[PDB]
Amino acid sequence: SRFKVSKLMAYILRHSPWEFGLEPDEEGFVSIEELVNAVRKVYPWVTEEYIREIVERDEKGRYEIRGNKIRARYGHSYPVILRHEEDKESKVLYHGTVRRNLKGIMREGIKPMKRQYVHLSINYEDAYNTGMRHGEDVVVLIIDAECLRNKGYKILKAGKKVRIVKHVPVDCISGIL
Ligand SMILES: Nc1ncnc2c1ncn2[C@@H]1O[C@H](COP(=O)(O)O)[C@@H](O)[C@H]1O
Ligand SMILES: Nc1ncnc2c1ncn2[C@@H]1O[C@H](COP(=O)(O)O)[C@@H](O)[C@H]1O
Ligand SMILES: [Cl-]
Ligand SMILES: [Cl-]
Ligand SMILES: [Cl-]
Ligand SMILES: [Cl-]
Ligand SMILES: [Cl-]
Ligand SMILES: [Cl-]
Ligand SMILES: [Cl-]
Ligand SMILES: [K+]
Ligand SMILES: [K+]
Ligand SMILES: [K+]
Ligand SMILES: [K+]
Ligand code: NA
Repeated sequence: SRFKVSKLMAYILRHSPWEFGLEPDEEGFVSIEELVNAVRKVYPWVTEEYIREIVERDEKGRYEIRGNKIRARYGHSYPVILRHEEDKESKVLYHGTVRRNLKGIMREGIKPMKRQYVHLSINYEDAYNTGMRHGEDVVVLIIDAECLRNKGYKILKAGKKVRIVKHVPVDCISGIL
């Protein structure tokens, strides 16, 4: 299924390319032909056309293809440089997290923790669902993106809904949901 193959694509492109003999470039790109070869080690019926269809149909915009190169746009667990188009349109964004982080966030802002980018979403439901990944005490922070930009932070379009930024200062958090 698309769900099973996309799950393997995401694992290879974000977390363990070397396991499949792929070496991502500094921006996380690998040869799409080599990704087909890697994926067919699990799912031999997969084709390059299929992988391209998965990219086109992915509801989050998880994947990006440029020429012969394919990458995950966000979510890597290894170091990657992500030079995505700037989001200049959003005025409000959302950050889903858990209540236990509020004390630290309220003093320090939203900080990069292991990855070098803070993850935001244009969609409140998406942020809520993403916060649920860290537990049941979910809170969603409303972020004044215009304020973020005015402070000189560039917000990049990493998916259809995901947005990335270096840091969210406390005074850009307008509310807690
Ligand atoms: N079910 C999940 N629970 C927790 N973290 C996840 C889950 N799925 C993916 N992740 C992590 O969150 C990132 C984004 O997932 P997604 O936005 O669904 O592509 C992944 O690259 C992983 O780092
Ligand atoms: N200052 C902070 N104190 C505590 N937790 C934070 C802080 N800044 C960010 N976080 C959390 O760190 C986590 C990073 O998740 P991810 O960006 O998916 O790796 C999210 O749950 C954030 O809400
Ligand atoms: Cl690996
Ligand atoms: Cl693309
Ligand atoms: Cl990321
Ligand atoms: Cl990049
Ligand atoms: Cl680039
Ligand atoms: Cl979020
Ligand atoms: Cl997550
Ligand atoms: K995609
Ligand atoms: K990648
Ligand atoms: K506090
Ligand atoms: K984050
Ligand atoms: Na997370």
